[PDB]
Amino acid sequence: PIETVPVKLKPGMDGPKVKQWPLTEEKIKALVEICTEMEKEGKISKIGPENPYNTPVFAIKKKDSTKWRKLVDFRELNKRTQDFWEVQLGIPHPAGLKKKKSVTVLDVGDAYFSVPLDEDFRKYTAFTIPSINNETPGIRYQYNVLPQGWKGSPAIFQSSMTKILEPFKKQNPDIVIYQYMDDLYVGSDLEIGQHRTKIEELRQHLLRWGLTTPGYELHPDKWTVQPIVLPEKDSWTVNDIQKLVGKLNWASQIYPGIKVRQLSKLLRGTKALTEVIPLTEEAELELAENREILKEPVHGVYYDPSKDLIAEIQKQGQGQWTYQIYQEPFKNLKTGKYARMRGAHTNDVKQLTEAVQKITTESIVIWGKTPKFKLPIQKETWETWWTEYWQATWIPEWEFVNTPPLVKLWYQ
Amino acid sequence: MVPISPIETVPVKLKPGMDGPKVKQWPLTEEKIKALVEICTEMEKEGKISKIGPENPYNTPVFVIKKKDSTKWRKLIDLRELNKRTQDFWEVQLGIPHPAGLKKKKSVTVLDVGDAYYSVPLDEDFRKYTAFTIPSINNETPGIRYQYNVLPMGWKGSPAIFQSSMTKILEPFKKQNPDIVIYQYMDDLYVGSDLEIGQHRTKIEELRQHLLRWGLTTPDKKHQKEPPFLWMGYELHPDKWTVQPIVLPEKDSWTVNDICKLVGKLNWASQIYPGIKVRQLSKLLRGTKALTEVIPLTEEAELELAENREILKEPVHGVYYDPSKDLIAEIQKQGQGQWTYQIYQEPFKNLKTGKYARMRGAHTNDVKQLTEAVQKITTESIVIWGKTPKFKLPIQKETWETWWTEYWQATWIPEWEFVNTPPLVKLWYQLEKEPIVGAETFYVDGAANRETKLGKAGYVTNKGRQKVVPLTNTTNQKTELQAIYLALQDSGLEVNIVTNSQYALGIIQAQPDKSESELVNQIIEQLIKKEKVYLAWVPAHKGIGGNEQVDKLVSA
DNA sequence: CAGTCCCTGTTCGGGCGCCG
DNA sequence: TGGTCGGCGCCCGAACAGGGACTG
Ligand SMILES: Nc1ncnc2c1ncn2[C@H]1C[C@H](O)[C@@H](COP(=O)(O)OP(=O)(O)OP(=O)(O)O)O1
Ligand SMILES: OC[C@H]1O[C@@](CO)(O[C@H]2O[C@H](CO)[C@@H](O)[C@H](O)[C@H]2O)[C@@H](O)[C@@H]1O
Ligand SMILES: [Mg+2]
Ligand SMILES: [Mg+2]
Repeated sequence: PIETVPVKLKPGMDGPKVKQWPLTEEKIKALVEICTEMEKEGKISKIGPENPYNTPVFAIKKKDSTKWRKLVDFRELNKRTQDFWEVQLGIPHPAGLKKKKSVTVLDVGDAYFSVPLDEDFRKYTAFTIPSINNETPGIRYQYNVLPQGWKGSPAIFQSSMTKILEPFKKQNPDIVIYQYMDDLYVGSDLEIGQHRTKIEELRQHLLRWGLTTPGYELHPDKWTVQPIVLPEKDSWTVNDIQKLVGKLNWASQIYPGIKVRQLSKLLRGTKALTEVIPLTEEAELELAENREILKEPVHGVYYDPSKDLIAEIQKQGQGQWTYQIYQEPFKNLKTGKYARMRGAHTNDVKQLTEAVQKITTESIVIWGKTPKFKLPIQKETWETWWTEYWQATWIPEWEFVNTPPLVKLWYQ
Repeated sequence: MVPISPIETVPVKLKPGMDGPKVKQWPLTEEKIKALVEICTEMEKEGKISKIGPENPYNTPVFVIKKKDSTKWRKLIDLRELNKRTQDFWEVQLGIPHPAGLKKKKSVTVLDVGDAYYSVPLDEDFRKYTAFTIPSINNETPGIRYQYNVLPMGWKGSPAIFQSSMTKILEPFKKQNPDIVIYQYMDDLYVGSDLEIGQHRTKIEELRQHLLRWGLTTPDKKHQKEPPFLWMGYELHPDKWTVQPIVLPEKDSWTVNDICKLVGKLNWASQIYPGIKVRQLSKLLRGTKALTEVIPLTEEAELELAENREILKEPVHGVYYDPSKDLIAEIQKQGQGQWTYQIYQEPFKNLKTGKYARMRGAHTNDVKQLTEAVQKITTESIVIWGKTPKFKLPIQKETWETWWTEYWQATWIPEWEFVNTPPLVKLWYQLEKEPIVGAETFYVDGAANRETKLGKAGYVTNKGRQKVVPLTNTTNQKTELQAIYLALQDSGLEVNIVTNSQYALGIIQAQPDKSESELVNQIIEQLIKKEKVYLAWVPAHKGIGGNEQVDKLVSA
């Protein structure tokens, strides 16, 4: 008997209609068990084909969890609700969260099940559960409460949430707390043990409101960037200088102060690639000045809240991956490298999956947004395997690129 | 309450601001007219149909087709205009069951619902839109107007409503009988238990009573107590299954429509018959105008069709699924981007077979295509069995390792082992990571005039070797490839090549072994003959070395 | 600095096969 | 006679997206 906030789609936009993809027997068993209990508790109820909207569903295990978590791919719905959770009931972003020595992430998704959902909106949360070998037709449901992974859930529940919070905010005025979808980011500057302890306190506070909390610990101050770097060589072949000029010329789209004139002079002839070329003093100084510029920041790179984040990833080999986050081309808000992630040297898709997750997490902490990924993989290769390695409760937007690397500019 | 209500109906609105169908009836031949009138009058006694006064201002055509393998006729109401204006549904039929999915069962019963569409009530408010006008032997007698009281064949909401309604009815019985397997596909029900045959039939009849309660009738005529069962186009035996026999047209002269039927049958056959190849038969269908047009068979499509027919000569069968044993998929390269595979558990006892022939990309190699086939098999397996088979692949472990570690795209194959069945899949050539000492360095470039389509391709080298060649009806891209082809032709077994063409460098670095472009194929031919090739890229128009000089030559 | 042209790759709707 | 519905599969060709290189 709680009031239901009415919700509407962005004007001129119909509800999501997205086919359910095939699921493994292990995932289907988990979903059937999860949905049976949710139906019994009234969180969801069965629906007919007259509802014309569907959203994909699947199950994940969070890192080390071993316990299945239902996960709905609400990206299409969230795009059609978009104006609602931005222009009205949204959450501000604590610019200080990235500065805290430790940040823990908690899954508060269960809380959303408390609140009910606008009766007119429930038609849009429909999801079908498939059957192995199509023994049965699809078993369709819809949500009677606030669904996990929908972007209206944290907004509708923000009023309820802040009240549950405010006692703990007032006992610790220095602890920063941020809410992104199903997750609560809790950032303290405390020492490790005190930090973990304060997390238990915020757990109990959630407990006396009837919310269960089954955490991820970050260290955003450790986070660093990956500068463009130029090789150090005792001797330079013609091929080496040709590589260097190509990298510097591309880099000049980012740092306009890069100059290749004196380095180009070294390759005036028509020379064998392996011929050793002594550097002149003028080129040594031009190269020195260049290395310094690349240490510097790009002029006038600042985050813009209106514009979308874009993430680009490159596979550098040997378990190493490089990424750039930006909004405008060549104005990069961050650039980084990942190495020796899970699956290194055996599984590219597991590694790319881990990379997408880590990059999305940083964007949530730094900017409270998730970027759109340009993924260096074939669409069919990614779609076949990615869910197998996914351990997060959100799902970013992605697209697929096929661009081979004419210059290894980012790694070295 | 003139008409009784039987089971939970499904609300069905029209599309907003739109109104019911009106369109005049077909000039139906009197022979057809006889069949409809008898059945339609019978419906009214049951309550399936009701008469309507002209207060119902809706007319939609109607027609009838003979039931295949029966004397009976099927009564179809065309609703193309009503579909257009009826609300959209979400289809609940997510695919087709495959017999290879089925586990072995001691007792199997297949039963068919009778008048299944007609046994499901249509939405009361929506009933008005059904209206159609009956025909007479002459045009003098008007004929009665009728509105369906139940689902009508030919609507676009009929299958999903029936399937969803059928599942709801079955669900209580399934919950009381957790160990019975019911494959529900439309109105056909497959029931399997490990109960002994007498006890199984008790459940079967007990299930029949349950369906009767909702007005669903299972006639004995379509009841299938005894093997071999006929189910989804397959013949089911206690330990094996096979497709119901496939007849391939014998025509001496083939039209276009002929090849389509042929091709589509051979695709159906390839789910069990290993090694079916449709490549050359499909080549005949590319870029043709008339479905009626006659087309002659090449000696390629003929040889293909010959061995395809011979594969069908011997009977083959698949087995059933044993969850205890592993799933194994083995793949063979069939040439010309054709791949076949077998999925099995016991060696030589196949669950099913299949083929992957899709040509993807203008330039590709066998390793990419094998990766595509592995993905197609993996998704197909997850649908049928919910797990990924172990793979036996005709590619050396080191070949795969060299490809995936070096490729710039993320790529992966699930757990697999090498099978030494030729032809093995390999990389035909490898580009060097570093420049080759003592190998001649070819600076290559080409340019072409957008208007004239004239161009030059040429090279310059550190030894002083030079060439420029004029070309006609070309493009900038084509001349950049040509320059590289020239450097490869005119070089020794080891060569360094410097290009500024990102286009060409991208094609060649992906190690293609086949291409749509003949020019790329020739470049491949040369790459294979070399011992060492180093390709390097520099930016154009930067005053670099040989690149500047060759740029001047080809620009001229 | 737009506007093309190449070239590639995706998507989508057509035909057929198969199942109700 | 020619004519309906949904599902899945294949192979096709056309229509569309978008990224570089070059033209003014
Ligand atoms: N050619 C078709 N066009 C439209 N709907 C069809 C067609 N064939 C089958 N269906 C639908 C309607 C049927 O009610 C349902 C089942 O098919 P089917 O079993 O062959 O007929 P039926 O169940 O109505 O009669 P019966 O039980 O005596 O065989 O699937
Ligand atoms: O990965 C491509 C796949 O996306 C689908 C299926 O889930 O769409 C989801 O992912 C897209 C890309 O991030 C979103 O833009 C979209 O809104 C979301 O539903 C597919 O239809 C598409 O083939
Ligand atoms: Mg029937
Ligand atoms: Mg050129």
